[PDB]
This record gives sequence, structure tokens and C-alpha cells, in this order.
Amino acid sequence: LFPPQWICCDIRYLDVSILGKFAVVMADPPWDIPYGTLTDDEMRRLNIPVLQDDGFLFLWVTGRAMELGRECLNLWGYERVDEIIWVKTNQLQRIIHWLNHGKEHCLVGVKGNPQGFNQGLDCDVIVAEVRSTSHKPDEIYGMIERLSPGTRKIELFGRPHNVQPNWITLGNQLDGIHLLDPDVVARFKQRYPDG
Amino acid sequence: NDYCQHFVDTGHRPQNFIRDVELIRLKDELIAKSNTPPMYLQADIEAFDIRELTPKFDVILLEPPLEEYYREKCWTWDDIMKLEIDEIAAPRSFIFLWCGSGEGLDLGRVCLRKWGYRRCEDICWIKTNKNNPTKTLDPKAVFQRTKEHCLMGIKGTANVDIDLIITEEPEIGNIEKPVEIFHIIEHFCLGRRRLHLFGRDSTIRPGWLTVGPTLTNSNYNAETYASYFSAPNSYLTGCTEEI
Ligand SMILES: NS(=O)(=O)c1cccc(CNc2cc(N3CCC[C@@H](CO)C3)ncn2)c1
Repeated sequence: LFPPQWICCDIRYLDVSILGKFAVVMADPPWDIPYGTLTDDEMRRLNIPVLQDDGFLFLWVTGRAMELGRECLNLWGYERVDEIIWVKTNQLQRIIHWLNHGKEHCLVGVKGNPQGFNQGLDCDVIVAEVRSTSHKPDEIYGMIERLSPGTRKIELFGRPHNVQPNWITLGNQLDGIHLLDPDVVARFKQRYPDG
Repeated sequence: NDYCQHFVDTGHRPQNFIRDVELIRLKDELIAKSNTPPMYLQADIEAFDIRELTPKFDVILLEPPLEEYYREKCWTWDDIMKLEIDEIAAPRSFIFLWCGSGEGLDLGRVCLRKWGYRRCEDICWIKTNKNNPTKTLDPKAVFQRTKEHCLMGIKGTANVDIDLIITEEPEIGNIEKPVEIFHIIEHFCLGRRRLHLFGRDSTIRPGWLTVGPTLTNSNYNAETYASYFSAPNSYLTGCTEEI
């Protein structure tokens, strides 16, 4: 079911097996590097491996999660095959520790043997302006749509301004629950007869 | 405006449209004053006992020639990870490793850890294509690869620069890395024993010892080199006035 869907929840506990398989997973984890943080073992234990058979994972990382993200990636069954760099600018297309940071990284991992993806259409650098807190650039949805047109995809730790057609968004700052896919509405009922 | 869509429409990479690529310090004169003379040594590093490079280095810049660069000897991550880097690094020292844009982003981190470093920065060389708005994609690649990474590691116990370098994609077959990495490195004021492995005649630079198989000439002498850091010049930051 095409239009946006979402589940306000605690991702640590939601039985994600009801959701079925996705062509693309994207995740902006609250790495422990406070608020709604997961620990490294809580991250490690996320049941990512059930969300995909063949497809791609897009995993935002910073600081020491550049290493821990790689660990989770491989633990979850993925090989990192690309790494997208979001160069951050401010309005005037000007670039907004030991070095000041001009960028955020998004590891790209692959599981299985995906077929019918349009690889090599976009390049691995996003240039966009910074917006609200942990709000990743919307260009990413366009990149992933061109890479896997039409398919079902899932975003972890998203906010209301992240809901998108063909996406199921999970996160605890969403507003309630809103599922349209028949298959996933069924399973959600059998697994949670009372919400 | 969506710059990723534009790249799909026109072939102009999104970084083509970054501009600016007040207040003055120009301390670089401090660096240049304390700089040792350039020393350089032709050596086949695969067959070279790196332990003959003394003393121990405060900064190592490692630029192994990766196969992905060519699309007279390419080095695999197998070869690189077996370099005995930890035997020449000072107990407190820094490494800058060019990792390319493929498997090296993972295997370079393995190397850093193997040799005793923790990664503290990830410097991205972003390559614009203003001069001709797509190469043979590596089979695993999902996207077109328009950048390279240089990993900064630290072992042992103010910011001027950003972790980006933006230059135009060099001609095919030109493997040179942006000279700007030297400026970032020297701006840290880290220590004056600075080694560039796999440097070339064209990268020789004051304040650095350059070792590589393609150097046409050598002037390296261990005792001469050691002399530049003998007392009272020992723990100089390289950003201080002369004693
Ligand atoms: N009982 S709890 O309040 O849900 C709760 C309390 C402490 C930690 C956690 C970690 N688990 C999460 C976090 C999460 N976040 C993190 C912050 C940004 C937000 C954007 O929507 C997404 N989303 C779903 N699960 C949950």
C-alpha cells in the first residue's frame, strides 16, 4: 500500500517480523556516543536481519559509531559496499576534536543478491543545507527511489517529517499508529490484539 | 533544488556547486621556519625493512598505490596490513592513511587498529567534475564513487581546518593526492618527525622524510636525520619559534 505509514513505538521491543521483507532499510540510530539512546548491545540486538532477504541498508553514523555501525552492519548480515557523504551547507551553498566537521556519513550495506536495482544512477555525495535536529536531507529518499522504484522500504528512528510514500516509518516521536497495507494490518492484529 | 536529481539530469556532480572552495593567522610561517630540510629515500617498501627508518615518527602519511587508482606495482590491503608500521611510530604519534573509496574504508580501519591507533577523524577528498560533466563502476558499487577518504588515527595520549578537501577530479591515470592534506597535517602542530610512505619526487616537501620506490634520488642519512631533532630540538611542536 503506497501512501505513508508509521508506527509510534519503542523500536527495542516491537516485533518487526509482522512487517514482512523490504527492498531498502534506512536507519538513523541514536548511537551512545541521554535522550532516547540505545546502548551498543541494544543496537547489536535489533532484529534487523528479519527485515530483508535481498536489498540494501542505509545506516547513518558519526563519531565512534563509524566503527560500531560497521560492526552492527556485519553482525546483521550485510557487506558495506558504499558510503554516502552528506556535505552540509547553509543557504549560500557554503560549507557550514581535531578538525571541524563538514559532513555526515551514511554507510550503505548489501544483503543477499538484489535484482532489478538501478545501481550507479546517483553519486555518493549529497550537498544540502542543515535543517532541524538529526533531520537528514530529503534528497536521500529521491536517491533510494531512483535506485529501487516502487518497492517497499522501512525507516528506523524517523520523525513525522520523514513519512514518505512506499515507506513504513518507525520511531517514538511519531503520532500513534497508521498502517494501510492489508498484509501488515492482518499480522499486526494477530500479534497485538489490543495495541 | 535537488542536486542529486540534477546530477541524474546533467552529469554535474552535486559538489560542483559548493562555493568558497575574514581574519588572518598565516602561522604557516612558524611551521616553515622550524621545517627540517626535505629528506628522501628511494626504497622498495615491500622488500625494505622499515625498521632502518629511525627515529620513531610523530606523523606518518601512508599512500599505498591501490589498484582502484588505475582504471609499476599495485598494493593490496593484504600487502598494506602487513607493513610493520607500529615498529616505526612513536609511542605518541599520528597516522594519515589514504583508503580510496571501496574496501579500504573497512580494511584501513582494521590496519589502524592493528597498528595501535584509534581513528579520530575521517577526511574526505571530494572530487568535482566541472570540466567534463561516469567511470567503470566497481561491481559491488551502488553509487558512482566521487570521493576518497584519508583516515586520521592517533595512538597514545586549536582547530583551523575542516575534514573536507574539494578539488577537481584529476586526469585519468593521475594518481596524485591533493597537496592540501599536507596543510591540514602541518596545521595540527604534532611533531617534526614526519614520514611519507609511497611519496614521489613530486611530493617531496620541507619538513618531511619521503620514502618510495619511484624516487629518482636519495639524500637520506639516519644520523643526519636524527641530528635535526637532537637536543634542544626534541619535543618541538613544529609550530614554535626557533630556540
Ligand atoms: N519507552 S521510549 O520512550 O520509547 C524509549 C526510552 C529510551 C530509549 C528508547 C530507545 N528506543 C527508541 C528510540 C527512538 N527514537 C530515539 C530519539 C528520536 C526518535 C525519533 O522518533 C526515535 N525511537 C524508537 N525507539 C526508547
